[PDB]
Amino acid sequence: YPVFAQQNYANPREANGRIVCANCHLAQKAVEIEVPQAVLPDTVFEAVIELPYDKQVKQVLANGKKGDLNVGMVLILPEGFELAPPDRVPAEIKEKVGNLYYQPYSPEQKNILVVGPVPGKKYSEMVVPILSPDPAKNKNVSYLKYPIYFGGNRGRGQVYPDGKKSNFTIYNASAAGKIVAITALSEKKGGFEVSIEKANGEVVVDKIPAGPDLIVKEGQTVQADQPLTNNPNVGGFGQAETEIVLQNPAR
Ligand code: HEC
Repeated sequence: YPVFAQQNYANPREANGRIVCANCHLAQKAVEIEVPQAVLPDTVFEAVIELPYDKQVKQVLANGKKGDLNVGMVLILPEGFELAPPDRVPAEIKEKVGNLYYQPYSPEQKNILVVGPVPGKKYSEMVVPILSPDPAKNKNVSYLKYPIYFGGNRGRGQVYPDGKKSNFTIYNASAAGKIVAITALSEKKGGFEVSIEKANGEVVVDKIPAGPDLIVKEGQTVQADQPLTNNPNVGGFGQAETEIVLQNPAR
C-alpha cells in the first residue's frame, strides 16, 4: 500500500530512478501519465494517469479467495506544485476526479501525492487536479522545464514490510529431494504441506498458504529453490515520467 512506502521510505524515489513500490510489487506492468506541456503560474491543471490491466482476470485476496484488483499510486511533482484546493477546482474537473482523496506523502512533502487503495474497475484511469506555483511569489521556483515522476500499481504485493511473503507469490522448495507427501494445510483455509525427503533421509515440510496452485506432485523429485507453485500474481507496478514547463505570463 502507499502507506507502506510512506512509513518505510522518506523518499519514494531512489537514486537510479526506481520508485519504492517496486521493492514489493515485483511484476512490471506499464503505466502512463499526461499533463499539459506548459502551464501558467498559480493555475489549476490536470494530470491524467493510466493504470491499465485485464479487468476480467481475478487476483488472490488476503482471505485466500479470488476477487477484484485495487489500484494506487505515488506522484512526484516539483517543489512548489501541490494538490489543487477544492475551492480552486472547477466543478467540471471535480467531476472528472471523482470520489478520490489525494493525500500528501507526508505533511512536509505536499508536492508528492498518493491515492489508494481504490477499485481498479473504477479507477484504472484517474485525474489529479494540480495547482502550479508562482515564481513572482516563490523564489524556489523558476520559469523552466520541470520533471514529473509517476508510479502506479494494481493488485496485491508479493512481500510485506517485515520481509515475509504474501499468499500472492511463488513458493519454492526449501531443499532438494523427493516429494513423499502433499496434504491440505488445513480443513478448509486452502494451503498445502509439501513433504520433501532429502538424500540423507531427513524429511522437510514446506508450508504453502491458500492462493497459489501446485505445479508439483507426489513422487516427483525437486531441486532446491524449485517452484512448487504457479505465480498467482496478475497485477503489476509501472513507472512513467513526463515534463511540464512553468510559463512566464509576460506582457
Ligand atoms: C512492501 C513493503 C510494499 C511497499 C513498499 C508497497 N506495497 Fe503495496 N502492497 C504490499 C502488499 C504485501 C500488499 C498486500 C496487502 C494484503 O492485502 O495482504 C499491498 C497492497 C497494495 C494495494 C492493494 C491492491 C489490491 O488490494 O488489489 C495497492 C493499491 C498498493 N499496495 C499500492 C502500492 C503503491 C502505489 C506503493 C508505492 C507508493 C506500494 N503499494 C508500496 C506491499 C507493499
